[PDB]
Amino acid sequence: GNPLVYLDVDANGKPLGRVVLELKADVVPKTAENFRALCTGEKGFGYKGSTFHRVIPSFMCQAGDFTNHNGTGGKSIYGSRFPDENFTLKHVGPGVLSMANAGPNTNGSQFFICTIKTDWLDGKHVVFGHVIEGMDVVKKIESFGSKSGRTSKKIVITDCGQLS
Ligand SMILES: CCN1Cc2cc(CNC(=O)c3cnc4[n+](c3C)NC(=O)C4)ccc2NCCC1=O
Repeated sequence: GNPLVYLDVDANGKPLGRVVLELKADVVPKTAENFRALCTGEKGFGYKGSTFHRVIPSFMCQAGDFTNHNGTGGKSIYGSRFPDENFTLKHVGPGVLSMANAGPNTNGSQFFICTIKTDWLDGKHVVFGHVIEGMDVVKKIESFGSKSGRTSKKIVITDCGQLS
């Protein structure tokens, strides 16, 4: 079955709760496996302790830069970047989990959770999962963003891992 993973998120040092994500390994196994392993930390690096550094209300919440914490960094379990696996899953609505990138074939570790349908990203960002539980937490994160993406609270993934 497809992995279930979790992110436990704080804002300004107080817990918001847990976001549970299904990773669609049946569609995008390489992309799912990268995210899964970055949640468990089993390769010796990953999302634990990193931040949602770019959050835009009515768009998305972006995280995963565990090296530079600002959108310039992150790395995959395979190397610094890996190819776009496919574009089969679409940005259909709130709760979609998708890879951030800097152009074609530049997936690393940065990712975003959509808070609206973002159809213009179809064919450009690899969708690889969705929120199973914790959209309330996502809406809290979203509420601490701004048009510029700068967050108004420090949003930290304090813990993360694999549920199944
Ligand atoms: C740098 C190369 N590089 C890291 C890398 C960079 C981006 C691109 N960065 C962004 O898209 C991004 C991030 N954060 C913010 N913005 C943007 C546009 N705008 C904001 O206001 C905040 C996306 C993925 C990776 N990982 C793959 C590994 C890799 O080769």
